Amino acid sequence: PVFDEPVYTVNVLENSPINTLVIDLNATDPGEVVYSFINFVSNLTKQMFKIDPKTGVITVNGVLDHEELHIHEIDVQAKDLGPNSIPAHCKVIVNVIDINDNAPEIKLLSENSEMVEVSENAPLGYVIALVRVSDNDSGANGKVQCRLQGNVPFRLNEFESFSTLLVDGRLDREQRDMYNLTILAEDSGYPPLRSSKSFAVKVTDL
Ligand SMILES: [Ca+2]
Ligand SMILES: [Ca+2]
Ligand SMILES: [Ca+2]
Ligand SMILES: [Ca+2]
Repeated sequence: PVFDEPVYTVNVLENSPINTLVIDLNATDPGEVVYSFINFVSNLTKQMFKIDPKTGVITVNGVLDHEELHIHEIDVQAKDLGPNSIPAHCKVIVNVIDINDNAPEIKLLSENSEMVEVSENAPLGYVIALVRVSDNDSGANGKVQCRLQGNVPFRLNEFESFSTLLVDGRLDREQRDMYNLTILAEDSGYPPLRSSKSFAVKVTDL
């Protein structure tokens, strides 16, 4: 036998259903030849794909997760039931294509994820905390954007790779003691997924 091509590359959606076709291989024609995997660069690759020993059809066999692994290399052979008979080999590269299956995570940089205080004497601009928003997806699906909600005497400041929670108002512990702030976040995949974190700011005099 001889595979039509030496190397094949196929795209497959992440989260593809079990039994999704990946590729139908061919190393003969008009059969007694036996298609099999002989190697699996990652050992994870072994649960993700099955192949029909008779037709050489590879199908999805477990849950394909882009965030777990992007790209699979499989080595396939074809061998006739034969007393003496050499195998044909090919490589099958499976690109697992990322979809937006991950909402944005919103992280506060403080020593606690709500316990977060300030002094009313802090001026216009005092960075009280740092927020980091992440998304495990790639590309647009993973580009995130966020925004403080309600209106309140703070504001977020937009940097590449992080945001800073400032004061934007005269504070005094007497007029307003606690606050409840909400951060809303949205990624740029389709459909856009979105996430939000509500967290407390307690004010002090010192
Ligand atoms: Ca075939
Ligand atoms: Ca995933
Ligand atoms: Ca994804
Ligand atoms: Ca996402």
